[PDB]
Amino acid sequence: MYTFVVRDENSSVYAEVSRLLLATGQWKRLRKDNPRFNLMLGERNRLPFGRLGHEPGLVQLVNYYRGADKLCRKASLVKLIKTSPELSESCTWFPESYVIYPTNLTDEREVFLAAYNRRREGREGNVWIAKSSAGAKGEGILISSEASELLDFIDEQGQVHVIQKYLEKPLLLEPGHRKFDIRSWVLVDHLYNIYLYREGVLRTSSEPYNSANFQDKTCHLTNHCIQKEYSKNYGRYEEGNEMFFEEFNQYLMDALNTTLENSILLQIKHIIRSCLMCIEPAISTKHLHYQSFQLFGFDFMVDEELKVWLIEVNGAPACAQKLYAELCQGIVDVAISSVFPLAPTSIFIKL
Amino acid sequence: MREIVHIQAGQCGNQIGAKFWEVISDEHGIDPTGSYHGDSDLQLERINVYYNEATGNKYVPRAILVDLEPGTMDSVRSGPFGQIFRPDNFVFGQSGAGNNWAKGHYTEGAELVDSVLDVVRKESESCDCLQGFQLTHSLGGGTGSGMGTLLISKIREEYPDRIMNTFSVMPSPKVSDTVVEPYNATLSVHQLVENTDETYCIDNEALYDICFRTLKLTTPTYGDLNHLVSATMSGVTTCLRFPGQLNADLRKLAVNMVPFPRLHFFMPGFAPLTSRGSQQYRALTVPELTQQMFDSKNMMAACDPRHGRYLTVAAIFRGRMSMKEVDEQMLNVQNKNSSYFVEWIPNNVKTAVCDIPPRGLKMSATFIGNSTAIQELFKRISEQFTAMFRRKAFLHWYTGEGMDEMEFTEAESNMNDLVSEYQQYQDA
Amino acid sequence: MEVIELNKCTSGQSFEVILKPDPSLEEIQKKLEAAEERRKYQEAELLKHLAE
Amino acid sequence: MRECISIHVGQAGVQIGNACWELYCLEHGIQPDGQMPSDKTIGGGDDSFNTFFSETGAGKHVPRAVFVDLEPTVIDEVRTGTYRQLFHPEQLITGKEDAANNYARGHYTIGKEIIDLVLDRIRKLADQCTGLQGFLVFHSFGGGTGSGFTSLLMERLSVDYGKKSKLEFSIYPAPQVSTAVVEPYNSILTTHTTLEHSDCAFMVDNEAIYDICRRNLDIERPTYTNLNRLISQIVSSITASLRFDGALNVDLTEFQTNLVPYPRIHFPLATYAPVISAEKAYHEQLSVAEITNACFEPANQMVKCDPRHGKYMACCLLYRGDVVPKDVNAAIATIKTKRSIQFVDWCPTGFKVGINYQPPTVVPGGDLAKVQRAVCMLSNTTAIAEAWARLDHKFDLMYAKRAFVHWYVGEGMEEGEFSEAREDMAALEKDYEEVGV
Ligand SMILES: C=C1C[C@H](C)C[C@@H]2CC=C[C@@H](C/C=C\C(=O)O[C@H]([C@@H](O)/C=C/[C@@H]3CC(C)=CCO3)C[C@@H]3O[C@H]3[C@@H](O)C1)O2
Ligand SMILES: C/C(=C\c1csc(C)n1)[C@@H]1C[C@@H]2O[C@@H]2CCC[C@H](C)[C@H](O)[C@@H](C)C(=O)C(C)(C)[C@@H](O)CC(=O)O1
Ligand SMILES: Nc1nc2c(ncn2[C@@H]2O[C@H](COP(=O)(O)OP(=O)(O)OP(=O)(O)O)[C@@H](O)[C@H]2O)c(=O)[nH]1
Ligand SMILES: Nc1ncnc2c1ncn2[C@@H]1O[C@H](COP(=O)(O)OP(=O)(O)CP(=O)(O)O)[C@@H](O)[C@H]1O
Ligand SMILES: Nc1nc2c(ncn2[C@@H]2O[C@H](COP(=O)(O)OP(=O)(O)O)[C@@H](O)[C@H]2O)c(=O)[nH]1
Ligand SMILES: [Ca+2]
Ligand SMILES: [Ca+2]
Ligand SMILES: [Mg+2]
Ligand SMILES: [Mg+2]
Ligand SMILES: [Mg+2]
Ligand SMILES: [Mg+2]
Repeated sequence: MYTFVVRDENSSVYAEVSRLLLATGQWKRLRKDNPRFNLMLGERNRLPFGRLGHEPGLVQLVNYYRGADKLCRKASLVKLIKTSPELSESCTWFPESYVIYPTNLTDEREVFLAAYNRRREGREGNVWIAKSSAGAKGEGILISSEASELLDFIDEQGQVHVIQKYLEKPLLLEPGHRKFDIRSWVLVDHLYNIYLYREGVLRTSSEPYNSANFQDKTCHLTNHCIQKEYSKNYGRYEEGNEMFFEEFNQYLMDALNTTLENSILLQIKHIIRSCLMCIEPAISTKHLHYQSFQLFGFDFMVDEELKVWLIEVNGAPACAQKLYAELCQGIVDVAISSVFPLAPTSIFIKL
Repeated sequence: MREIVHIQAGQCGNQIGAKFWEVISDEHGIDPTGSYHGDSDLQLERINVYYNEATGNKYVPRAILVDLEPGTMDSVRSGPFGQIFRPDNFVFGQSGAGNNWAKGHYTEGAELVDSVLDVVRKESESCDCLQGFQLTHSLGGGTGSGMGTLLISKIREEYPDRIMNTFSVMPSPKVSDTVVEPYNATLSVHQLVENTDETYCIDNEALYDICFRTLKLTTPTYGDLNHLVSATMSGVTTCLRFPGQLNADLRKLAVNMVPFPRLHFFMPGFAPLTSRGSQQYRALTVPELTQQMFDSKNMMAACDPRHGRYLTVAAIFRGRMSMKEVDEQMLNVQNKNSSYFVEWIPNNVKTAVCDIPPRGLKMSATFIGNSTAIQELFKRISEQFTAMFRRKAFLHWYTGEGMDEMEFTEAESNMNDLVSEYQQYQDA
Repeated sequence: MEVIELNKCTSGQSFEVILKPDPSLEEIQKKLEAAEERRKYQEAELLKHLAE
Repeated sequence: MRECISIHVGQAGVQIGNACWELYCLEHGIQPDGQMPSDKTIGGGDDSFNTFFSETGAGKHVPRAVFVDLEPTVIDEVRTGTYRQLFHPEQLITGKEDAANNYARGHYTIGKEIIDLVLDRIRKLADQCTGLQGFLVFHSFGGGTGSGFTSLLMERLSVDYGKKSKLEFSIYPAPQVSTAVVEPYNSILTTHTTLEHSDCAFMVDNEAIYDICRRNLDIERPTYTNLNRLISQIVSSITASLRFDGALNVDLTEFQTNLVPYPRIHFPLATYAPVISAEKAYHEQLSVAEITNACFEPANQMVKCDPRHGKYMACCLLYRGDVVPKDVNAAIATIKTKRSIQFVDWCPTGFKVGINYQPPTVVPGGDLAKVQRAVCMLSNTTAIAEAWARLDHKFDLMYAKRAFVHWYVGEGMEEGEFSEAREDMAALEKDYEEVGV
């Protein structure tokens, strides 16, 4: 009888995982501060990794990778891409980004201005977007074509921000003339196998894309939280502004004569592999006294030439309501039971 | 050589004490003559903990025998090992104590107590470095109960910095001599709470049930009950008697076992216990020792451990087996039932292994637990106490020796306070 | 990478490689004595209580 | 030549001390009677080995060592052991009754009675020294003598010998081999009281040594004897620079200079390779690159932690056997591309390297196979704070209910010392964090 504890009550995914583990009739939940556990579904912040792997007679497993935050925080991700030889400044799937510390606090202000001026003089599209990790849902974002308003927005705040070239020519779903972003769920187990969940979700805008107004952030921001509030067309084309893969694929076939696998997924798999392989030496628990796994949420943008772009990586992602059952069961099957066995058509794609 | 001085008092104390010396003498290769005959040097390494070497070349138990009448002790002298004890260490009166705590504590006992202390002092002076004392007695009668606690009080005054340890037999109506046993036990428990470091609670109720249920003995005797006690006593004192890393002396055991000074009342357990007769020939697997040892059925305090939580546990395994297997099984028990071990005392279960097994067995396990479920014992006794005390029944036996009602009221308050203290830490 | 301060002898070699750039006696005595006094006082209380 | 005096306190300290001196004798060709044939300067010398052994006109080579324990059974083993002739009675100090796993008993109650005698015996050895360098103190964290008496000794050594350096080898508490529930109390009490007085301390977690013994020596359930022979190798590789001709870590002051910029953060992490079972029929012989790489595998560390998630303040490589600098430099470059190694901004990314040509000596009939080359890495990394965090947390659980506290107060310690000591550790945990960021 395997034991486990729960230290994140606000986790949508793992509560389902918890419920599932009990139903096995071979997993027993313990009080959250009891250290004789096989499995830890730990807290998001300041998880005591240092206290794992020192309980004799217990193989211990946690649901986070110590170090994975380098990929999952905005500033760190940019830094990681610029300074890693295998990703490099010349990386073709990540938007030109710059790290900007507010003046009331190294920094890349003058490097950003240097490229911004090159674009202005060269008649090239010069819209940028500012954001950070402190962006509580829909707020903390400014889209502009003027560097003055961008840098001034960042100074008014107190935390580190990033400036990222805003892709001005997204792929637009018809009917609607509307923006979208793709969410992929990736599970990395204790052996560092990288499993991509079969199902993704397109989180779509319900308002036609309008390049003449970067002020009204409803047709520009795909965040579900924003759509369910400020958009008056929320749910017109698809339920909850969520298009799944069967439909999106059918659409690409009908409208563009291409498949989801060929035009987009290949690039997604390539990016997921590149990111995770890069930090593998930093975070692998292959010879550690405890073992990690983690579920990530990769966010992608597609442009009008069918090129995929990495937006951000999430370390504690939720699922889409209709997909919770399947994915959570998968986490159990491949992440947990692999280490702790209970007594064909995988839902994952092994990258 | 860290010496322990042994005292047995009253009928129950002397009978159980005599059996203990029989069992451990055999284990150490000492015959009724006091002359050694053993194959292994391990036997003689820490013999001086319990035995004196008075002359070439016999070993004499550092044991003092105490009673207010001569019968049981006379019988001890007749017994197989009677000649082994030092004749001067027999200290007896003639009156008896009439199953009366007050007679043992205040009247008859007071007359004889200095005589006992003279012998105790005589033994103690001859100690290169004295650890402390262990007392065997019941709480149900008068001599072991009333005079026993009196001795402990006097001993503490004379040696305030030694460890005081006792094996105390609690009464139960299932094995009962008289109705005043709850009065005597309640008065005694209060003395123990104040003045002992370690008390092993041997419940006659548990001993009986283990005989009735597990051993399939329809009519158990005191002899059957005492065989359980001598087996357990041999097991709990293994660490003191043989070379070892853990709980190797009284103070170290107390430091590991006792997180709060008043809560020092332990439930012992033994394994294996097997009904005759077919099954006895097969040796037991290490997993089997472990599982029986933590079994409530194997507990000798008649409390259900599942009703409370363990503060501390000490286990002992003898003899020839795998430490690797011993560690694995021990870790299994805690890992599978971790709710039953307080989380605020990390790693509260310590395990020892000794090579030499008990006589008649290939291997065995002794359990000593500081559980909060021990409160069930004191509760049971508190109930029986107040049932009579409400109506002041049988009190005249006590008031007649000079005690008054207040002392009874105080004793009952203190034991109810003791029960409350246990409840506190079961909830924490 | 740079090597420096190389020192050789019959027994062996050593070098550097750079990749990039109180209580007084009286106080102690006082503390030990203070602990001893506290021990004495607890025992006196014990014997006092025992005398009762 | 400057002398070093070794002091071994408590069971762990004395038993480990015994293992090291056995090894020191094998390494230097000193016989159990203490005669060293190869030493042509009879009756005296100022060779490098003399820093650890003095000499008698009779030709005997005598460890500059003091063994202290509150109970006499462990030191009696020394007195009566294979190497009994080496030591003399004034070197060995025992008591009648021990500290009972109680820091306060070892520090206050029993320590007060025996401290003056210990200093006197140490003084006798120091009087024998032309240029005393300082002390190496071997002890456990968890025992009452090891924690309590050692802390008192350290305070008084700072007083009688203010200029001198003091190094520590401390056994960190581990339940697989642990003898007491209150070791966390004792560890924190001793760490608080000893922080000011120690210049450099090498922690060895019994958990790590235990697992290495199980994993690489294939011992089902290791004893203290298995544990100590492994520990003594690490100690020997650390002290080899003091006992042999060389230019690195030649004196005790060099340890602090090379491994401890920040005085409070004076606990370097030790990693050792390779550990190979003698019972193994044949083993391939690891290269310089392989053993050096193994220095960055957590499984080879004396304390389990993840240096990938901390920062280095200093790194030091001590090789023994067939090693040349070019192989070392090559290996470091390869490791540097693969492994993750971050230094603090205020320190250079670099390694100080020491090489001794004599391969590691092994005890005959031990569990350790002879190998042609080996390395011990000393690195001052913030990751070792993980060990403090574990200790402090266990301390916190028990202390919140005040479990076991009365045993300490009963010896004369005040409750305030507990919180005072825990506060110090909280500060120490912060110091590592600030440096570690
Ligand atoms: C075999 C088991 C259950 C599992 C398989 C054994 C598991 C592994 C090792 C030891 C046992 C615990 C030991 C004895 C035991 O459980 O006995 C029970 C009964 O006495 C209740 C004991 C509990 C156990 C513990 C650990 C704390 C509280 O008391 C009595 C149990 O019916 C006996 C038997 O079924 C026990 O737990
Ligand atoms: C021999 C025993 C167990 C055993 C040995 S091998 C096996 C599979 N079980 C234990 C011995 C333990 O020391 C305790 C002895 C208790 C004696 C009994 C109370 C009683 O006196 C005795 C006559 C018996 O009841 C049995 C003979 C059945 C006794 O062997 C039961 C028992 O488990 O003793
Ligand atoms: N590695 C190793 N650890 C030991 C050894 N002996 C004891 N220990 C560890 O040290 C701690 C026990 O402290 P000891 O050194 O035995 O106790 P002490 O210092 O003699 O103190 P007292 O017994 O209280 O007088 C436990 O954590 C043991 O695991 C040993 O020989 N080798
Ligand atoms: N460079 C860019 N070009 C075009 N659109 C962009 C963009 N960067 C962000 N966006 C849009 O803005 C939205 C903001 O999402 P972003 O990844 O910036 O923050 P976030 O809400 O996803 C934080 P987290 O995923 O950690 O919870 C995205 O959904 C995307 O549609
Ligand atoms: N287990 C056990 N209990 C006993 C024995 N003799 C008496 N008792 C119990 O001890 C209590 C009687 O006290 P006892 O010791 O005989 O009286 P004392 O001589 O005045 O101390 C009752 O609870 C009896 O059940 C014995 O040999 N074994
Ligand atoms: Ca009379
Ligand atoms: Ca010489
Ligand atoms: Mg998002
Ligand atoms: Mg009687
Ligand atoms: Mg009777
Ligand atoms: Mg000791």
